[PDB]
Amino acid sequence: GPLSVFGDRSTGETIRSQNVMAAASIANIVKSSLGPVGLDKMLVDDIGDVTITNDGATILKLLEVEHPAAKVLCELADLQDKEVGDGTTSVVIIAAELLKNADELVKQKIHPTSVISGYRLACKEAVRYINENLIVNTDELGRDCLINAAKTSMSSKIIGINGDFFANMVVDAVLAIKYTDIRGQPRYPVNSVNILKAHGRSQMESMLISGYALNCVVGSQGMPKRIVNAKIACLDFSLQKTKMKLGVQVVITDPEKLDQIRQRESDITKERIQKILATGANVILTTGGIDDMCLKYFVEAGAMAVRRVLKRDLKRIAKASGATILSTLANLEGEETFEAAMLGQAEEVVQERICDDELILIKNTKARTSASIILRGANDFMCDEMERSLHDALCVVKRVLESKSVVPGGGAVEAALSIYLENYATSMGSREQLAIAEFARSLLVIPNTLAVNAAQDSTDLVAKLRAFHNEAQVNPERKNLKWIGLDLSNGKPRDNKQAGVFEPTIVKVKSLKFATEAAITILRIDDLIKLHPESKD
Amino acid sequence: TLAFDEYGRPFLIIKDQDRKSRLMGLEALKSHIMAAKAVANTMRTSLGPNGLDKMMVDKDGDVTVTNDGATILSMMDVDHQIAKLMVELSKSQDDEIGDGTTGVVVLAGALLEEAEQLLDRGIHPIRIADGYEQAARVAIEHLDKISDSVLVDIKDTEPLIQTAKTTLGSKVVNSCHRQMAEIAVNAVLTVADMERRDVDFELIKVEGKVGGRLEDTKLIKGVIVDKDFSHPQMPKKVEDAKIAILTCPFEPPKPKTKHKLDVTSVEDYKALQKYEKEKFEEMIQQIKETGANLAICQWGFDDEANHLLLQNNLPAVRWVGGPEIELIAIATGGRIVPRFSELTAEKLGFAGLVQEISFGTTKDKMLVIEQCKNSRAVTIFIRGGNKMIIEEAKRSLHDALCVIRNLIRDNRVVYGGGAAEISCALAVSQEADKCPTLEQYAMRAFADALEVIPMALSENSGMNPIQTMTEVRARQVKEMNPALGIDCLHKGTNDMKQQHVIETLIGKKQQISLATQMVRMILKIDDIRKPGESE
Amino acid sequence: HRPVLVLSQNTKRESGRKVQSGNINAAKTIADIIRTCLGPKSMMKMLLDPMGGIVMTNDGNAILREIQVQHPAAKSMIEISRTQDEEVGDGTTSVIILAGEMLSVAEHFLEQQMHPTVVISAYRKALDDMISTLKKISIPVDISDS
Amino acid sequence: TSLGPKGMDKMIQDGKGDVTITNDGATILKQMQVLHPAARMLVELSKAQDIEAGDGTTSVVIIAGSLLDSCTKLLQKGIHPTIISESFQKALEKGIEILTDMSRPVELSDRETLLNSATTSLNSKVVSQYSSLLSPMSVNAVMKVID
Amino acid sequence: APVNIFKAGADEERAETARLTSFIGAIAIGDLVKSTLGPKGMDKILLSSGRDASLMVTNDGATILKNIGVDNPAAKVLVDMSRVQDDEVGDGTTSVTVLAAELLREAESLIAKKIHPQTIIAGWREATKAAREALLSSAVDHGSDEVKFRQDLMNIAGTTLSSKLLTHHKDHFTKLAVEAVLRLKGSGNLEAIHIIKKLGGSLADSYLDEGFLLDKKIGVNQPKRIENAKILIANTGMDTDKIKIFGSRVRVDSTAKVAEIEHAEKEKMKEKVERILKHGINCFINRQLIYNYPEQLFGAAGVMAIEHADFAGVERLALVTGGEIASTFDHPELVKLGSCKLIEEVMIGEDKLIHFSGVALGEACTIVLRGATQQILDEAERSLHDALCVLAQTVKDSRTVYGGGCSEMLMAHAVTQLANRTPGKEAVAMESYAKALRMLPTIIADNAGYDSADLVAQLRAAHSEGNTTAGLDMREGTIGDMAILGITESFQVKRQVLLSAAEAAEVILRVDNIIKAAPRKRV
Ligand SMILES: Nc1ncnc2c1ncn2[C@@H]1O[C@H](COP(=O)(O)OP(=O)(O)O)[C@@H](O)[C@H]1O
Ligand SMILES: Nc1ncnc2c1ncn2[C@@H]1O[C@H](COP(=O)(O)OP(=O)(O)O)[C@@H](O)[C@H]1O
Ligand SMILES: Nc1ncnc2c1ncn2[C@@H]1O[C@H](COP(=O)(O)OP(=O)(O)O)[C@@H](O)[C@H]1O
Ligand SMILES: Nc1ncnc2c1ncn2[C@@H]1O[C@H](COP(=O)(O)OP(=O)(O)O)[C@@H](O)[C@H]1O
Ligand SMILES: Nc1ncnc2c1ncn2[C@@H]1O[C@H](COP(=O)(O)OP(=O)(O)O)[C@@H](O)[C@H]1O
Ligand SMILES: [Mg+2]
Ligand SMILES: [Mg+2]
Ligand SMILES: [Mg+2]
Repeated sequence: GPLSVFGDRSTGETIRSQNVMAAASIANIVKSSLGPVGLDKMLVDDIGDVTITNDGATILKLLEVEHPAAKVLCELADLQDKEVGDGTTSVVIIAAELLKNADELVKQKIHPTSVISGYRLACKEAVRYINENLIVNTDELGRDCLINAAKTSMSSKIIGINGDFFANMVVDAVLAIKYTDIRGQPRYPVNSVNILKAHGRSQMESMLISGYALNCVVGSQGMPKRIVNAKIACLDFSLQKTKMKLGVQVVITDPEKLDQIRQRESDITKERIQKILATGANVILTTGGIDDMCLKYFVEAGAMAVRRVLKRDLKRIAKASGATILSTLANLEGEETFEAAMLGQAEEVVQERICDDELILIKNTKARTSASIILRGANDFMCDEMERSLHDALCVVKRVLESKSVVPGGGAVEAALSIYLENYATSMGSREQLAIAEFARSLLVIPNTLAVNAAQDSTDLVAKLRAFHNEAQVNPERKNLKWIGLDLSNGKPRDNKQAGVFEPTIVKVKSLKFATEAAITILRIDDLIKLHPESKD
Repeated sequence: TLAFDEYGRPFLIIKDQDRKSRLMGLEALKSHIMAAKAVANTMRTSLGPNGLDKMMVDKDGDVTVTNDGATILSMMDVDHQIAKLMVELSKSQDDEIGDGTTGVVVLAGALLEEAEQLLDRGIHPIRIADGYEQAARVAIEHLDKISDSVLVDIKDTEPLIQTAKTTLGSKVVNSCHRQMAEIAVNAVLTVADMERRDVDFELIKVEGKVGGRLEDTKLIKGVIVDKDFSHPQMPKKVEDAKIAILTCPFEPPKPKTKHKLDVTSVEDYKALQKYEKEKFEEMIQQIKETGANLAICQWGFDDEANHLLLQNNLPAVRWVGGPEIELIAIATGGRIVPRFSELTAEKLGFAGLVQEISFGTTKDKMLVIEQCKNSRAVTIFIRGGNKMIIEEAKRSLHDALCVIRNLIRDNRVVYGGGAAEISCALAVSQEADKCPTLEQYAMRAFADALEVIPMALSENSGMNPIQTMTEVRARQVKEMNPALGIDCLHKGTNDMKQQHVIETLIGKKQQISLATQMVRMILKIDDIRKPGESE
Repeated sequence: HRPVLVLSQNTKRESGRKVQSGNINAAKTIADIIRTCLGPKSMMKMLLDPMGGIVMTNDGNAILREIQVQHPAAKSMIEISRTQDEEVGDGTTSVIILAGEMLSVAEHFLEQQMHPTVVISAYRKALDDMISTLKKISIPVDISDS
Repeated sequence: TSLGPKGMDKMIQDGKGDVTITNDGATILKQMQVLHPAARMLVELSKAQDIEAGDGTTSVVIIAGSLLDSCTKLLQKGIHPTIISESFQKALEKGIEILTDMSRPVELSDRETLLNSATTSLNSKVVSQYSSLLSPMSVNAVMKVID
Repeated sequence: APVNIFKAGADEERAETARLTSFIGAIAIGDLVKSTLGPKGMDKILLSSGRDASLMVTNDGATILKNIGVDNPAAKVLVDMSRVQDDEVGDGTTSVTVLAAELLREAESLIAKKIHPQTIIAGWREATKAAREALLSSAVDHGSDEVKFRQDLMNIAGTTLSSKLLTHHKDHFTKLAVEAVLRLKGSGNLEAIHIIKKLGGSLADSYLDEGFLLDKKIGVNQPKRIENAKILIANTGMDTDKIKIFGSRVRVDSTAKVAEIEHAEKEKMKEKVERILKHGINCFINRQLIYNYPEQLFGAAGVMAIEHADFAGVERLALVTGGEIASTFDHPELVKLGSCKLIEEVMIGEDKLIHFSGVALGEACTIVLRGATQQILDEAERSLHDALCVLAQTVKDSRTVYGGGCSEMLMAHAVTQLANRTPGKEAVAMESYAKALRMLPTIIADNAGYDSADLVAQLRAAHSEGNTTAGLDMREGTIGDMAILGITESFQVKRQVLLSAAEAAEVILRVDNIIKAAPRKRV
């Protein structure tokens, strides 16, 4: 008679109501961590680890989910870090409210393919309207655009101070790693900034190290820990005793030739260490291993040798100091040449005190003048929060300098799109106009969440918010009310042009493209079959 | 999600909702059809004169072989609420008419099978149910076209015997197909009130005793009770019985209240002996002064009163049931007397051969009343080879007693053997085109389901269903439609008027009416709220 | 045995006033443990180790490291005393009492329907004024004197 | 409910934990893992449609699910199943001659004819809103490698 | 109904295992009692698992099937069929069980031949009608010439007792069975022949008493034997009467009046016995118990007193002495007394029984069964009960047929003669009816160890051309004449074997669905 599957089958409006409650179970979590009045959470594990964070990606990655519609919204937050980097609480609330308003349409016996086709006409029109209603590029504002866009990202986190201490350190970090490319591409690789953590003084003592901050120790306590006018030798091979390979064995037939082979394992080893040290090299960085026999040659000659450094840290030092990453001997059948003209340069390599640990600093690197940020917090829970908040702040200034276009934040984009799409649904709307009209109400949840978390008036402040944006579209008298946002500290609509509340363009363009595409896949689960777990057979 | 909210709170609506079962879907209507078709496919093989019986085993281990559709569905342990409505459908046909209890379940399963293909085409289930009411109305009006009977209950019992042979032809009484059919005709006409057209089945006592054969079933005009002569030397044959029916035990009169009679002297104790000695001589003389020679008593006898019956030549039975003596006073024309002082010659019953008959080696000795005088109560004595053939004959002959009762309620007949179902299927197909606006597909599903009952007779008779039904249905359109059906041995031609296959009009009128309304209550349901396990 | 259709299985959810006023009581509980170990009239506190040893001390850092707590906000206060132990020497017991008292007065304003970002923005303005006060009342030290 | 441009997709979550959304009839029946032995032959029917045609997978189950459903009344009329198998072949051999009369001979050089054929198969999937890009890319990926 | 089963703990089957379980369960019943059919068949011993098992050996097919408790649903029809055969005629319960099982065994052969089961029912109804005319036309009546009817009655008892434990006792037990029914001289009540089983002695030591035996010996100080006595029986209360007035007390003022009441109670009990001895009797039988106060009154007057014989003990004494029950003693001129010659007490098996020797109008008998064990006495009682019930109906229906396989070949010949005048649809079912009738002499021939394949073939060749009295001779193992050897059975016994087996095989063959319900307290 029925289906003889050994799992479970649920059809109809059961799964159509379960996917909305699965998406609302995720959105109601992250609704309390949006905007400058948002608050952080606690993520306690079974082993006892506590993670205090408010970013939309760190919470949903550590949180376990079971529903298939819940894994779509959790993987939607992971894509926002790679594509944009701060846009990762706002996408989850929009994509869940896109399913909440579309559930009210399919309960009115409206076909979901008209809602899918109605959402594509509203998503492509939202990108078209936001690209024709921008204020200015990065020429008029200058450095004031980079600082004000950085403070908007920090307002939802622990580094949202009233001053410009953390804002100036981010702009000075991205501007110091300007790496040009072919065909006129000024790239800004923000992954080259080594963000370090140390439980020390307050947040106002966060050092901006112009150069690189290596997270390693010297090793042997007989080397000079401060070298002025240093020459960095970046190399990746273990400075240990000469061990033969698997194909080579030592089969001796004469007992007199025994001790000459035993001394040869250290003579070939020390032959490399004397030709890399006679060329003026004082700092040697190694990703392999330097044993206790080879540490004597640096104490005797007065050189610094750092062992077991990361491979991702050696590439950031050799590119910034002009050093060449050498793995072995080379240069056309040469015995030991080392190409001594390709040594790195540094002004000062100094191991400072980082509150009961050792940290090596390189000052200005003499070639590229890179930057590294050492964070200072109260405990380890604040340092993990300060690292995530700084990494999201580095991604904001990266997209502004690459794509010179900013949009007003604080719900100013979602207020203008809530009224333009209602007029867009009336012109060319015959049967898909109800999906475009619900696309505007789903976008209004971003200024609605700012009024809930601020404990302000909800149905009056957003009603006063769209009152200025309606007069900016139907009354062409140059009212300039396209930048009207929210003042959550006062509870009144303010102008985000003069207040300095700036967000990048692709933090909302890619947010509206990812949330609309995720809402289509969850809208097509009218039939769902769940099989039994095959564990013990 | 279920049992949890989006804010983390537990979401409990009803108690024990984890062990519940709820289906709305599109398979909730599909689960009702597949549960009802398996009941109709079971009862399809037990339809017609070639219908094979079914063996039913009770919970106590008792085995009863039944063929009627009322007792088959009633003795099941089906815990399915859709199939439980098919049990009450066959019970409602037995309580009202009592002949088509098998055919009303195959017809209801046929209407649901034709509605399954109509459900996949997008038709609403109430729209099919509203289309079946407009289609069953045509089958009622077309069934009243050819209907006539000439029963006068004097000498024209020939339409009454042939009507009962159609009901008894499908049972296991075909060896007594002419003998037992005449028993059920004369048993109704002697007890029915023709002035009110009312038949009382309390006057027709159906008793059974193992032994003999099926041909030894006789219609005893009178009563058959278990004779309990307290004296073993009582005469076992009374030629002319003046029956004295009484309801007082042969004892000194005991009151209904607490007495605690006091005895003080020895003159009061000697007065106790003379009080009871004259009381047993008074209760015996008051029967003999009325001229009675037979006594019936509901309660027990005393040992002192037993020998006084033999001295006065007065046979008497002991410990008769409640409604058993109620049948004696009607069969003999006497009156039931409460006391002994109210006995008279006018309250005596008249009977002829009053005797007890021993059956083989048993010690039952039932009463046989041969002669009577204008009795309004008869008793059928069913004999057989085992208790399986007797309890079925009690159920088979009860269906024969009901079809004679339906002829007194309505003297209009039809012709069975599938002849009325093919003729009614042509009436719905002719009115499906007048007009085919909305309910065209619902009326054609009704006419295709009315043809399941005659094609089930062709399947049980070893013929082909679609070959035989196409021949009979085409002959009713090329000429005026006769009583044209089928049979098992086929009796030569297929004319039901010549083969004397006669069924009642109101029997088939309630087969279409009850199956349509039961289909409407199982099509107009879109949810099931059954629980899970028992505990 | 059919599985229950749930989301985020075997985890807890808690928000509202029970977390804001719940982390204050966890901070007040640790500050009452080492409250009798600040002045010169303090007393030792004998502790018992899972290895079988005994730590009899009155220092605020060595007491909190021997306490295994289950509350998440109570685990934050133990890492505060570990930070004060590595930066300075005698900067342990004073921070745990002071952070419990700054959260004691912070619980009063959370009942007055005030947002927690207003109290923190007032705490950061107060923190910048406490550094400037200690630098005015300081005194230079002759390190050459014994 | 997964047939036509107005059809909806199905999501099958297996016992391992790899839940995928599928609309093609061959991919649905291979993930359902039906235990009934007569229903597993309908899974292999949609598999050979994916091999031979590639675009006949959901429709081969609607036909075979209805040809057996039409045999429900045929087996309740005393018709032998060998007689139904002879008559289904006579309806099959006459069915190809009806579809041949509806066919129109086309040429692969006409890009507008090949574009409208690929756009029809994309209307039932999730990429029906992306038929302005995927359907031109499906024709150009074929007509440059076939010679 | 198996597909998408809507039952809780109940199961069913339709046309696949329905006729399979019906044919397995019915043949295994007939193959069980197959070894007990015939004059050379063995017997069974029935035993339980424990808890007063009470082993009861029986050769009769009704007593075997009523105690086994078969769990098969279709096998209970053949169990109930043999129960009616024991209650109606008292013989042929084994013959009706094998015949009803051989019909369904031949019906199982028609499974693979694709014969419709309603055609087999219509073919067997015409076969049973042809078999009724074979027994009716071959029945031998006996009216006058009573010296041939008493010889015919000994052939009935000799045929019934030959298939039981009383094998080499036909010279004695035939006279004990014929003369017991011959002394009834009326209706076959089958309760005046009181069978008393006593241990000790062989079966040849058993005898038919000329008078009547009883228990509950004569009083304490009463005479044990009175010659030429007048027997008066009774069914009245003697002492502690509490006479029929519920709610009557003795409410006096002093204890001296209680002594006057209890003396007045004993005077009315003395006056009741004085009304009994006015008839002029010497023996007294009461169905109720006689206490000490009337027992002294009968002992002082020289009158016997038999207290609490039986409820049916006063009925047999009323038929063996020619009196009446006489529960009220107020008219001595309307009470008929019994007659006897000796009321001496005899000792049978160290138990003193009251022997009513020399009674007049003795329409009651007493069979004193003596055996080696209790198992032999329980078998010989049922063997005599299977012989007295046929002779009680042979005197009511004097028609007799020739048994020993001769009646079955006459019935099988009439079916085969009409099977050739029928079309081929029903002729195959009629040939299977005639083959099952020939199985009944085949079971008898093979139980002795004879060549059953040739003796039934010689019976079929004999009955095909004349020889209406030719049957199976189990003495020498050949074919002989049944009128010469004297092997006859009653007509009503052989009719009920044919008719009840044809009706019971009609019910089981018409079953296509066995829907058994969920039993109670079975897990
Ligand atoms: N000063 C401010 N005034 C008003 N709104 C603000 C201000 N600063 C930030 N916001 C709002 O707070 C929101 C924070 O979003 P966020 O959680 O950072 O997104 P994501 O999770 O993608 O990084 C932004 O959408 C922005 O509109
Ligand atoms: N001689 C016959 N020829 C053809 N059909 C017959 C004959 N006798 C009975 N039938 C058919 O057999 C059917 C038996 O129905 P039945 O099971 O008795 O209904 P119910 O269960 O209501 O009593 C009737 O509908 C009748 O048409
Ligand atoms: N003689 C004293 N008079 C007054 N106060 C004192 C005296 N000695 C110590 N104290 C106070 O006792 C406190 C002890 O702090 P302590 O617990 O040692 O801090 P930490 O835990 O950082 O080492 C100091 O803050 C100091 O002000
Ligand atoms: N634009 C359209 N208008 C109407 N029907 C369409 C359109 N596009 C596709 N269809 C229908 O949708 C159906 C999709 O069938 P499909 O599931 O692709 O079959 P298969 O599983 O064999 O590939 C086709 O039968 C076609 O008739
Ligand atoms: N002397 C004899 N010669 C031939 N056959 C005999 C003789 N005595 C008994 N039989 C056969 O043995 C069979 C015994 O049947 P039985 O078991 O008594 O049937 P049931 O159990 O119904 O009484 C009879 O059918 C009879 O034909
Ligand atoms: Mg009937
Ligand atoms: Mg397709
Ligand atoms: Mg016998």
